Amino acid sequence: YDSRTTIFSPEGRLYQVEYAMEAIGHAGTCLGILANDGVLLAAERRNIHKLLDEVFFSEKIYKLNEDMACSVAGITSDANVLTNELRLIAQRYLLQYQEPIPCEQLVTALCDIKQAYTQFGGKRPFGVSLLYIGWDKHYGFQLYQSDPSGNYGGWKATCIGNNSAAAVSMLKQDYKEGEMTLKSALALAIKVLNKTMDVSKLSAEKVEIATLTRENGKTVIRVLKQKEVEQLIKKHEEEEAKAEREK
Amino acid sequence: GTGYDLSASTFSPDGRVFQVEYAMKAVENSSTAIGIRCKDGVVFGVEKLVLSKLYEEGSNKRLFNVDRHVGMAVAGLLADARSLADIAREEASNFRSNFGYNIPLKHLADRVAMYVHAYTLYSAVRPFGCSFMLGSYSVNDGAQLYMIDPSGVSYGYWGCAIGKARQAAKTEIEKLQMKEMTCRDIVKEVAKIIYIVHDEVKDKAFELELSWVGELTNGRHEIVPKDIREEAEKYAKE
Amino acid sequence: DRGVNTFSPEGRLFQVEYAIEAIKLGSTAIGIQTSEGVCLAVEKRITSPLMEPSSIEKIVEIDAHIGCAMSGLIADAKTLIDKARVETQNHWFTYNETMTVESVTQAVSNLALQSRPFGVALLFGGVDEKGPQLFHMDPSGTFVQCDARAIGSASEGAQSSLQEVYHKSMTLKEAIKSSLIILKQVMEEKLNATNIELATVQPGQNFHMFTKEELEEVIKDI
Amino acid sequence: FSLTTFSPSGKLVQIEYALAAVAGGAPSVGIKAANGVVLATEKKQKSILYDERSVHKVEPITKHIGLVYSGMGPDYRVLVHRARKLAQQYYLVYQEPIPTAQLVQRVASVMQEYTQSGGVRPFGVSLLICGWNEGRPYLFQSDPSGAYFAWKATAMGKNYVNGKTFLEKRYNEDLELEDAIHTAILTLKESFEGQMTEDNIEVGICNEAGFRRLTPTEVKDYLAAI
Amino acid sequence: DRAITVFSPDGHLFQVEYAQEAVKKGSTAVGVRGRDIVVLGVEKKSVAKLQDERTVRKICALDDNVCMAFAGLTADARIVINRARVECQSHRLTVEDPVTVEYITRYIASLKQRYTQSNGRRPFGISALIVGFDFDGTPRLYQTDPSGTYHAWKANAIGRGAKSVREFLEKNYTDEAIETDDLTIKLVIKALLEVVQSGGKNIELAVMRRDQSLKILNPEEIEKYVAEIEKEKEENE
Amino acid sequence: NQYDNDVTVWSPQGRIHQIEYAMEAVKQGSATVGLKSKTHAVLVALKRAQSELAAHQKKILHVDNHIGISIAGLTADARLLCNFMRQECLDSRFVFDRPLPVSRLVSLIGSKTQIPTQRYGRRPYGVGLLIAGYDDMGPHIFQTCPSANYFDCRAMSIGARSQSARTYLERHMSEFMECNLNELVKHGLRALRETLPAEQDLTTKNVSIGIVGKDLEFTIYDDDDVSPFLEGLEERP
Amino acid sequence: AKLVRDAFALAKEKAPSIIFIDELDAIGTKRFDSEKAGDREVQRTMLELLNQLDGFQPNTQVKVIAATNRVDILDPALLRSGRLDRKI
Amino acid sequence: GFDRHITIFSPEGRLYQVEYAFKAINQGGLTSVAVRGKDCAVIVTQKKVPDKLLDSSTVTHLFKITENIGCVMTGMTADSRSQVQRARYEAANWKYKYGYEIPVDMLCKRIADISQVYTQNAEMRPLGCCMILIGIDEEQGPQVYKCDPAGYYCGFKATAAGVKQTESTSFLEKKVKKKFDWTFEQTVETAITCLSTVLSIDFKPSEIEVGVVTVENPKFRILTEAEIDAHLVALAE
Repeated sequence: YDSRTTIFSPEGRLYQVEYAMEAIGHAGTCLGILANDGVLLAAERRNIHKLLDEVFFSEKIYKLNEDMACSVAGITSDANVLTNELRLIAQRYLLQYQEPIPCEQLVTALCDIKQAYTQFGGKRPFGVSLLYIGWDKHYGFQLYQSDPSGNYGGWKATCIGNNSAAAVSMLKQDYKEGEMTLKSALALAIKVLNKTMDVSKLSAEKVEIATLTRENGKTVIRVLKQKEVEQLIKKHEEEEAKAEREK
Repeated sequence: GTGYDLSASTFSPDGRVFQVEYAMKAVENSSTAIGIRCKDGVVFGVEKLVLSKLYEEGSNKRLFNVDRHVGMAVAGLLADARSLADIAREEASNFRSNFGYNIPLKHLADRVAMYVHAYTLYSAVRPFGCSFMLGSYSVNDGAQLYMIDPSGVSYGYWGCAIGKARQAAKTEIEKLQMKEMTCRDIVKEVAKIIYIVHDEVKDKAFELELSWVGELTNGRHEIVPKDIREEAEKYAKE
Repeated sequence: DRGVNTFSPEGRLFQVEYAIEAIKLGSTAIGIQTSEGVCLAVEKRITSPLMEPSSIEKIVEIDAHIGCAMSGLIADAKTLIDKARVETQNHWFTYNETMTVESVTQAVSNLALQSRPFGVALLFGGVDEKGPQLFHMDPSGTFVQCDARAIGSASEGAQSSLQEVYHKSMTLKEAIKSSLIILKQVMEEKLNATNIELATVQPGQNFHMFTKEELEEVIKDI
Repeated sequence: FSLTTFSPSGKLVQIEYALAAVAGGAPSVGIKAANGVVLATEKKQKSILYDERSVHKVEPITKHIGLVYSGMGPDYRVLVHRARKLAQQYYLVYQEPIPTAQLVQRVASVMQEYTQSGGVRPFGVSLLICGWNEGRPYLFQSDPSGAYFAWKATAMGKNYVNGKTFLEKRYNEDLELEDAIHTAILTLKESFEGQMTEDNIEVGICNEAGFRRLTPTEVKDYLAAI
Repeated sequence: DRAITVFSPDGHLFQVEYAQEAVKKGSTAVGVRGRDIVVLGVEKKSVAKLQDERTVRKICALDDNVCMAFAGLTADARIVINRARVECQSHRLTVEDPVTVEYITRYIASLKQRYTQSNGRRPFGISALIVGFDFDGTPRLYQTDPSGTYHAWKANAIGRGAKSVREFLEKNYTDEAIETDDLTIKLVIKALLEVVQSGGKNIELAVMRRDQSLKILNPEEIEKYVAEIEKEKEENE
Repeated sequence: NQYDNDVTVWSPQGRIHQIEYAMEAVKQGSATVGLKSKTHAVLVALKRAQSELAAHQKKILHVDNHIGISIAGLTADARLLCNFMRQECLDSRFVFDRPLPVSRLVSLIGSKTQIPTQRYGRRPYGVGLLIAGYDDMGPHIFQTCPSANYFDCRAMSIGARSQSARTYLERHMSEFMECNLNELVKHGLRALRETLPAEQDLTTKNVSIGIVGKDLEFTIYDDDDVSPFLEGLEERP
Repeated sequence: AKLVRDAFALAKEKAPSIIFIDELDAIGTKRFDSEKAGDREVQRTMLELLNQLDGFQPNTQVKVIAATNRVDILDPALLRSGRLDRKI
Repeated sequence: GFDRHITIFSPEGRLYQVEYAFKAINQGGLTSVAVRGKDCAVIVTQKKVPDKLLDSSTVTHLFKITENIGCVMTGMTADSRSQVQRARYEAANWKYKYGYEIPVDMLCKRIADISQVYTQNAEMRPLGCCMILIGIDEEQGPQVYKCDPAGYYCGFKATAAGVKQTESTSFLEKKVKKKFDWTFEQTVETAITCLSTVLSIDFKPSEIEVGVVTVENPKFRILTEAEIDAHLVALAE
């Protein structure tokens, strides 16, 4: 049973919000893995119809600030406005304090706006959940996952896609903190994306990945282009071939 | 029916607004009225049910004075009728304040009809349950008489009737030969027609509210002197 | 029907016949207006010993010469009592005198229904130029002067008992004992000092708490 | 409520009905060629009483932005008026950039008042946008609820499925010159029932020089030898 | 039938009732007085290997002398803390004396009552509870029901398993067992420890020592206090 | 019945049903009569009592020195109408220093109450008003129904079982202009006494009198003030 | 329709009878057609009563007496000179 | 449901409310014919006058929006008058904001935009009146346009609206397919014979009202009884 958004259940559940958050699992696939000296995002390109041109240069990964970037996994209509509002909040903080906005503060502001949307008025909840990777002066590299319920969480290896359970299980099985580096994080991300995507030998076009790294007193958010992605794919394929044949 | 006659904003499957089709029923159920354009003026007349003798002399009269030269004879739901009469008074006052002189009857009727259409267009507000005649006279424009349905538009009428028995009154109205008869005999004849319309056959005793406008009153729409029009009522009785 | 504004088909709009029957879920409260003063007795009905008895209060002094006893949703009673305090202070500030309890009750009744209607009944009691007075205000924005009123879950039985135990020429000393014996009859447990609150109204005294656990001198006689 | 709404568990039912409505029946094909973009549509007026030079299906939003659309034309008029106002406001704010293709992505993005603020009833028109003031052409589609898709060749009519199939089988391709309008007309021919003429077919072209709605003379010239 | 913020035929307010039953979904929360220290714990048991435990934030401070804990919806609770913290800073701006625990609890209850009022606003399905030392020495605990009300409690016991833990507290809420700070802490433990497994490190305790800052007990010291509780349990055959 | 749910909707058979239900609000109320004379207007209202301990409530509200009203029905949106009429009369005093004529005030009330009968979400003012006033044309008695259709009346009564009072007034309305003040008040008392069942009878505590005259400003008489009028009752219950 | 037939059949078989049909307003609507109820299935029985009113025209037996409160709730079908004509 | 009750998209992918409004135009019992010619554009509609107590002077369905543009209305008269007033306001506002007179196509576009706003949202409803507006335009010759309750503004040469609009459109399609331009005798005669073949009454020169806009003579001439009688005599010769 569902009604106008601002309701409860006889048990006391927000079943509209729960339904929206479960629907977020349906469609879209993004995952974020945090490692030392670099935190990266991996996104699954859903539609690879040959009739596109890929001129927007990014569909899932969005650059929201100099020191952070996000990746939505919900309906694009709310995703666009949420990204615009997030950039506006970050730049408003930059104007007010003359300092890059800490990632936790930005995520709290966004989840506050989502909680307001699901709290008062006859307005639909924002059916979109997005990850965030970023760097700050206080906590360094950080990763956060926010759901449409407005209850964000500070993660270090998570997925938000369709097979998010399988992806997070694969991460948990093959995640090693401390020892993890940027290259090993890339390898793990490509491996888990190959696991969650049924078609083996994933093409560089169907996968979009972005890595945030800390240069000399400056944060560089580089989206890995086709050649680098397929070189990573080739290295992963060599590793798989060696592992399979050595038995 | 069912789900289509719930709000005025909902069109019927055939393309009709049933809310106004039901608002017209209130006018059809309420007491009747008559207004005749005499040769040099317009004469009104309305019978009013004295539902109980506890009431004083004729009150909540169906006749109203919306402007100096303009009068309104209304039938239907009387409270919304009085509200619409207040609206018409405000419109006439505003027009006099802005453009000076006196508001022409055609323009006043058009504006009040547009206001009524605005009320019947939306959903939150409901169509007015009243139909009225606006009658006025001037030397320049002669005598005019416009009748507004609860949702329709003003139409020029030589002689019109609205309320419980519209057809019965209109038959004798068309029987009467207007356009050459002075307003005095027209007062007598409107009283005669109203008494021809049934008053006590199935209802209580009725009072005769008759209005005047014309060169004999140099405009200045006023209620006819009832003391001297009681004999017109007597002639109507015969 | 269900609309908070639509009238019932028979005689009187609903969703306010529902709001008035919110003292039924509320706790019992009884007040007596005598020539000596006004006696306001309520039950705290503590659910667990860990909760501080001082926290649960159903009688709050609107001003030095007005006391109010709530019965229903304490949340809504907080707002109503705050508005009563604000109105009383505004009247005193404007006219440099003590606002009459009838006027305060009238203002609170005006604010009662103006938002879903408040579901609390108030027993205002205080001294004025017209002697001590007591007023019963009800959730449906209606106030009535009363001499000995009962309100709460068992308002019927308490009011019936008060109808025959009250007489027009009583004092505070008899009023408090009558209210306490009635309360003990209505409630489930006994009238322990930690469970029963009492408020006194005097022409020459401000309305204070009833002796604060030294009021056993009144319950031992019970 | 007063916005884009009616989203049950895992669905956008109202949006899906809007997408069923925009299925329409006007193909309005679009092709992004190397030199520019061609937006061609079908004007199949009922009887000969209606006129073809009176109303148009292709509207130049600004100097080099052209627009073609789908079902619910009255909604499309308001949408194109809003797009013209938004592009004009952007050009006034950022004065004199000659903004067409550095604006085509931007104007497509600002097509969020188009649907993200639906207006109780969402718009029932999907529109294709062309711009070429960047040294490169652009073809974008905005649907009744989504956003920019950045197409290279697509159709939005009753036979949009087979139209898109024809576009891909005929190899919209990348080396095709500006005169891919022949392929666009052929794609319309598949979703056309009649002997298409100059007034029956309306097409606008947007090259690096600008946008221009082809007059019936050139439309008939291209339709000749087909 | 009807489940909106209107009076039902039998009375009550069913949407408010549903919000009040929503606290059950959440976590336990216990806390006690003692005139020497207020200590409150939550005992969260859900931490995956990939989530950072810093940002759970089940207990938060308001004005370095007032702290609150979660029971129910986390997003609503966080909005409540943000608004309440803003109001504490306002009541520090005006009325220069620091905020009192009763004042901030009253503000939180008033906000909850305001949101329960009118149909537009969802009735803030969170049950908060606030401890802290007032300006005049006395430490106090108030517990706020989601609807509109607050109550000064010696023990709060709000959340899942609230009934059993509250019964345990009211059974042996000995002031002689309160006495010392360590006695107070060990009384909060073995009471919150009773809820669910509480085996390794599930307890998440908090400490407010008079005028000290909000002290969050270190896990090793928590295990030490658990061992002391076990020692007290021993020698009792 | 669908068409009876809301005020805005119109019944297919004709007049709308919500306003017809609104007139039942005045029907479900304590009886009150009001009659004119040559020089005075008198209102006799039945002060309905909840219980013997509680007072008999308040009726015959005060508006101005020359205008007084008697309510019957929904008391909630009746003090609102009283405030509106008081404000309009005081506005008239403030603008042109003259007592607002009763007819204009009643027209204002009708116009004000007409709008809720057409605006969605606004219930009609289900209050019956018996306005007594003394303008320059002698005393006036007006009845205002929730249908916003006021009436002028020589003598009208509204309330529960008010039909008997209406019949008595109609049968005795011929001898109303030429009556002394006490005689007219006794006529009204006999009319109201005929409303209640035979068990009930007129008492000083359950009746209220409102008299306005040429030289007598509006005054609300009760028990001690009513006793001189209550004498010579000619009691035939 | 079947009930009214055998009622007329029973009346014809048993003397010149008196067919006393009550609630004629319930039987016949005033044709005030709304989709709430269009008198669709009761128009079935109404015209059935109509065609049995002329069954006893010869020998002029079995009279029809229809009792109601408001005659206005009937369409000009039963108010026919050979049909129900004496409205009292 | 409510797909067919409010202005919302149907599950099948249609909009039923405007589909009902278009039939509402058919409701009312009237027809109109618009014919564009070589140099002029004429519009004629029947004047259904029941009983002569009405004023045939003002029962018209054609009006002057500005000095050069004239409309004819088909459908409910109240919405027709409202849209005529809106069109006059738009023409005046355009002349105030822009010096030159408003082109007929632009006026039709603005009216259609207003109607599209009406079919948008849900608070209001579309106006059940179809307006055919004509006017001489420089560098364009005569121009005729139709704005519908949906918002689709188009139509040219020969266009008709009303109950029997399909038959009139078919006959006018036959006439325009016959390749011969109509002068300022043939256009009027073509319109008259079209409307006469649609409704065969021989059209006594009192039941129709024709509006004409030529190029050498601008302005919306509402031709009098003599002119229509002369045209009818010339046609029936």
